[PDB]
Amino acid sequence: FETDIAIPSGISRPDAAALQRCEGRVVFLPTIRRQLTLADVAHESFVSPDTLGLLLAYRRRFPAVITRVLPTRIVACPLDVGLTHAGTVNLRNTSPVDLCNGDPISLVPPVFEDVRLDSLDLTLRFPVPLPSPLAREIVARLVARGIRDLGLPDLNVLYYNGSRLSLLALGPVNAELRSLVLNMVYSITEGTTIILTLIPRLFALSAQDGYVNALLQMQSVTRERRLPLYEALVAWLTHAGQLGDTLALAPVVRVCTFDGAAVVRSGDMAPVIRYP
Amino acid sequence: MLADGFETDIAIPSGISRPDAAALQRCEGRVVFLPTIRRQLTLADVAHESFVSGGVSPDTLGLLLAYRRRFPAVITRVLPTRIVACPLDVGLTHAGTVNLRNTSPVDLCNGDPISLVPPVFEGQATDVRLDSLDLTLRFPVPLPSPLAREIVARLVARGIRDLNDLNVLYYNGSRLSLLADVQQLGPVNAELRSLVLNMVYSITEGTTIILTLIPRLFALSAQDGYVNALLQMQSVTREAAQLIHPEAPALMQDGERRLPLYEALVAWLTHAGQLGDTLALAPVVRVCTFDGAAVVRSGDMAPVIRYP
Amino acid sequence: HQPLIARDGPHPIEQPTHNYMTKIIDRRALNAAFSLATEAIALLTGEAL
Amino acid sequence: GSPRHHLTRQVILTDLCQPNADRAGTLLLALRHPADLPHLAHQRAPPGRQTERLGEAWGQLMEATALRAGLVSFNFLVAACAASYDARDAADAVRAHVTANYRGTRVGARLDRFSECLRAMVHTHVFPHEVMRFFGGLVSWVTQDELASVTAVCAGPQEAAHTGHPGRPRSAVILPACAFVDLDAELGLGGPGAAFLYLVFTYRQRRDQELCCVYVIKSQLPPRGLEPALERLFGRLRITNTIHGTEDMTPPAPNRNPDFPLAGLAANPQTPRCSAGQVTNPQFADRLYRWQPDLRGRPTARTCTYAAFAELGMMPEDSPRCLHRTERFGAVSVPVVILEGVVWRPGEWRACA
Repeated sequence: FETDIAIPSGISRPDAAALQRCEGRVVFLPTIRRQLTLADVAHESFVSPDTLGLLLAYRRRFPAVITRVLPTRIVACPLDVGLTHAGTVNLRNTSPVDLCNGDPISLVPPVFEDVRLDSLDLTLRFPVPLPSPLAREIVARLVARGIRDLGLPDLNVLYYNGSRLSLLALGPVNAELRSLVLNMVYSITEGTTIILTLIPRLFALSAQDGYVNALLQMQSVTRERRLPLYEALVAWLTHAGQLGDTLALAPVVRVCTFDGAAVVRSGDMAPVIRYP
Repeated sequence: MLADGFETDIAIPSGISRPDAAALQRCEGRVVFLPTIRRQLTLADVAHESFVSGGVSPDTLGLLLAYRRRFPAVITRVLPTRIVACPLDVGLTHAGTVNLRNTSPVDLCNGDPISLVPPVFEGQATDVRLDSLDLTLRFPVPLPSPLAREIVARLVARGIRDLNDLNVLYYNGSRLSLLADVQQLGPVNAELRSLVLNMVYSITEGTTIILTLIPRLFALSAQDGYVNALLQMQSVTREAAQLIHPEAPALMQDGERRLPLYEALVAWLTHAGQLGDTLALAPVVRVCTFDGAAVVRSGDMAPVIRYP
Repeated sequence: HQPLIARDGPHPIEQPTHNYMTKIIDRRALNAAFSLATEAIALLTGEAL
Repeated sequence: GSPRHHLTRQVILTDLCQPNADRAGTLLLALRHPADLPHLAHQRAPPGRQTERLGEAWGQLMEATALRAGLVSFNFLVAACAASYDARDAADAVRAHVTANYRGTRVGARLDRFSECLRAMVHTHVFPHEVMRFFGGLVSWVTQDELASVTAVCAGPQEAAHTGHPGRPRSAVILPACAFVDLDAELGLGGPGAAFLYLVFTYRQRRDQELCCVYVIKSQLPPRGLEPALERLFGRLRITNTIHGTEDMTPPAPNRNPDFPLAGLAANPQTPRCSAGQVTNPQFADRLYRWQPDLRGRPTARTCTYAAFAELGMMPEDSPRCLHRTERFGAVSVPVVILEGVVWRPGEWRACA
């Protein structure tokens, strides 16, 4: 199964060249449908949202990888319903990270570094296909930076596949990531006081002597004005249960290379399956 | 086929009256808990008769804890001799699309992950009872996930009260309440342990730095209309900021090589962000409506493609 | 039968259906009286004793 | 009907895995590129452990195989961790053909070294379930000097991929009987049903007394409900990690934290307070209650892990069939568990903290 994203007419000469470059790249459609306009794809459809607004939007929307690009329409196949039928769809790196074989690949909003069509008056933001064990790192490093603004030089250093990443390379990304930082800190400061009101002793115990013997009781199976405490339990379980989905970054993509190199470098294409 | 789909055959017995036989055909898109992935089962296994513990038929909270020990399956066609289902943990169909049905009073939208909840609401406890076989079929309620984390939180926090209102919800401005009943003391303690373990494990040496930001949140709540709409009217950190002035320990052991906040956030995501899966079951299922409507009304079917 | 319109793209909803309708007969009855006196039955019958 | 599956090819150095000695149908576990190992140890380690141990233990392995994200076969991984299983009579049989069939000089010096690497992994706290990644089971290979071309099934049924030799085209999943632990027989589940296969590591955190075990567990339980079954088996390791895994972390002696007074402070209206603008001013923040929490040397969750599991695949039969035969690997007879009809599905790891 393949969808068709029709380009509206009025295409200038560099604008057909810019859409020619995005061959193996990830596109979010709203609903699976044959006829689909390009304006629902573009960044105008997302209104500008921040990094938290993209992470919410990348779970309600349905990702699709572009196939061949016709001069009239963009032919893309979705990653949910159209990939179990076909065999393998190529996927291009936009990442500084080399893909290895057998990785599970999630997607990240473009935090690091924008194909704009001038005649059509729209921009295009595309996600970054980096592997999922880094996706729980790169988000977690940058949220840990923004807490310090309310560092350490090793915090910006990432070694993957023997290659050095520099998260520093700072200004606008700090203000871009602000609503994450205000929700990550709050869900911990609310978390570690409601525990500390239910069981108030947990810091007063001696660390390796009393606190361990009170930890082994929590682990065993055989042992069985007013503070608005119990209305703050429900208040916290729905907010911390909300950030558990959004910052999961569950993998869509698994790369299985066949007749090719074991390491897919930056800019190259990688073969992709999502089904046994 | 073996990978893409898996069809079970829940067999229907011999002696069934037609007031009972015409009730099963109205049970087309439902959710059925198989105990195994056998291909031949009977209605005495599906029904609430097999659900009982040793002598004790459990309440709505213990009804959760024997869901996630089982296998959710969706009926795809009711034949006269058997009911054909598809367990969601194996695979959907060749096409990967199985139609469900709303039992909720709540509309669905596109891309919402579905978690299933017991028949908890009032005006909702609809059990298809077969009189000739003495069988009740307690069908669960497919809800959107941001409802399913509320209701589990409303039920788990209610049992913590009785170990020493809440039952009124609001979703899209529509008032709805859930039933109140006395809870069995057994499954409540199985929920409290899954809280406190995943709660205490999310506390790390680096969290004493995050705790010093509580006067920074409260002083920011007087300027940003986002933080004022964040904290709550009945929160704890607002009352923790007005009474307690925390400050950090100065130094960390081996504080050159390790990152204190980075270990605090990863430990928070793997234990407290994981917590919604440790109380209830997993949202396997999400809605992908193709061409019909972006909003699925109550009592209507909805196409479904799997979610991680 | 329930009639069908076909739709394009992926196939969201249907399998073809039947409907077996049953309706209960309501029974009634109609009466009309009719009389003949003894002065006329002696004409319709025939001879006397 | 012919089912659908997915093949992978990869040009792989034959230091740690041997597709000639290990025949067609064994597990394969891929690594990270080993330049990442001595830096993740420098960063993720708890305070007071030797970060300069992982970089030295791996350095003694590359200098032992000369007498690059590679691959470790399962039979090599079991014999490296062979000093920690219960059935030691068969665990010293898996090692017996690892040293005797693998191509090279002094293979028995690698096993005592690679296990010293795995003990440096637990100690320097880069856990190998964050490093060992699943790679498919063997279907064929092409040999060459110092490397080989490995073909495997990253996703699909094992019995569908053609071997290449038309004398015997198929491959069954071959496992040594030391790692294969049921949960049907030991718990009493004798009923029919499809069974899930799981890869499970286990650790043990002490000072220079650390272990490793790799298991393949067949069960009828979901991945959401394995943690009560792993705790029942491995609860001995859970207790030994919470009290002995926290060592050379310096504790506060005696305690400095008092009890948490917010339940007592908020009840009394005489307690001094502050407004939204009054807070974060030193003239008004010193009038509040001072609270200095001390979390140092606490047995945190990542320092109390005992196991880690992942999805590996399933058997969609009603009654899944295992076997227990003794195949000949060259000249050594080995207890072998043969799995029949495995449909591969990888999944993400999950710590049991």
